[PDB]
Amino acid sequence: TQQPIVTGTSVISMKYDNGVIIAADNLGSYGSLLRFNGVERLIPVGDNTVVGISGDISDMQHIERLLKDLVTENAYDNPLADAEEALEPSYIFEYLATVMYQRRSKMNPLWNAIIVAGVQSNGDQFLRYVNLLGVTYSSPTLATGFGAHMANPLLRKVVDRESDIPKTTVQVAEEAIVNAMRVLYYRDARSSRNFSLAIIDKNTGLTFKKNLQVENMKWDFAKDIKGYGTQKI
Amino acid sequence: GTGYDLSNSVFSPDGRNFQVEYAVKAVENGTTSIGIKCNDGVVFAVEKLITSKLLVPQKNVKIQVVDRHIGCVYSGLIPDGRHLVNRGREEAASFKKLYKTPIPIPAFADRLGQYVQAHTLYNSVRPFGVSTIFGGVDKNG
Repeated sequence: TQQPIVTGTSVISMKYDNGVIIAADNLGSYGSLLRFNGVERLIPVGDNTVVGISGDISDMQHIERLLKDLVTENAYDNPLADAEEALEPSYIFEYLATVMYQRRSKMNPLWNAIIVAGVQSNGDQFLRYVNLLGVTYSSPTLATGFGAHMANPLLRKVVDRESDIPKTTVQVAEEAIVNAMRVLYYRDARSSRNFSLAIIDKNTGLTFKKNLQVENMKWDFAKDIKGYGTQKI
Repeated sequence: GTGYDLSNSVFSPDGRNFQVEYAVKAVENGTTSIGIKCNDGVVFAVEKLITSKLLVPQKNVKIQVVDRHIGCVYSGLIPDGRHLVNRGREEAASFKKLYKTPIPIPAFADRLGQYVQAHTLYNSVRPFGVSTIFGGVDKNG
């Protein structure tokens, strides 16, 4: 891909005491046109990993196909594919990251930003980031695009350091994620009110919620805004 | 004349490829494996000869899986069966990548059959030493 066409916007994610949470809207934008509504950008792999992708929707679907093929190939000749030899989040990440860096170095990158979030077999919370440049980093809060500028400042006030992770509950993290989605719908032109939210908890497993909407919006004060300065009526 | 069994793909005066029949003899020397088609699917079964108690039970899996819906069990030379299963998995992956839908069971059958028939076409390749019972459930049952 040399320039993206149909693109998805920000993807936010953060850790908490017993797992991780990720979320992203369901919008596919043809530039300035909100062309496709209801476009799932959260790909659940197994019962312990979720991949959130932003960028070219075609490359996102290519990565979906790659993940499905990776699951199928790991199932081959593996009697423990549902157990000790299942696909871990770190495996899926490392694979995607190798792919992204290779595609960058071949001057034909996957125009995407990917966030892999899940729980390892030993209960550890995995949350890492990659992009079309192949740059990888891991932080208690990860966002792409406008989220990286707006979602992270809100989510980092809950977990500014690793030591804050054991103190955060699932309700706190989910409320923060919903607030960040609302703020993005406020201040992102390429955003949507409908989104999806996944919770990978080391005890309850994968909880995937679709068709969510941004609620509790403050718009009443818009009635008191009249004119761009000196106008009174 | 003589020597019609020394080279693969060479037809005998009767019209037979003796190397193929020798491979069949090699197949008959293997353990027993069966397949039964029920009303909504298929069931495969295989015997694993326990050469010694040193073998780990429930390990040394003999039945292989292709895609997520095809099962294959082969009687004869186990390495040849694994090679054929790998080739079939490649064919199924190609079929899915190109047509989205999972490969139909008859299409997979024809792919494996053309692969084997090609392996019985040249004197530089040895015919497969396995008989394979496979199948599964597709959109046509």
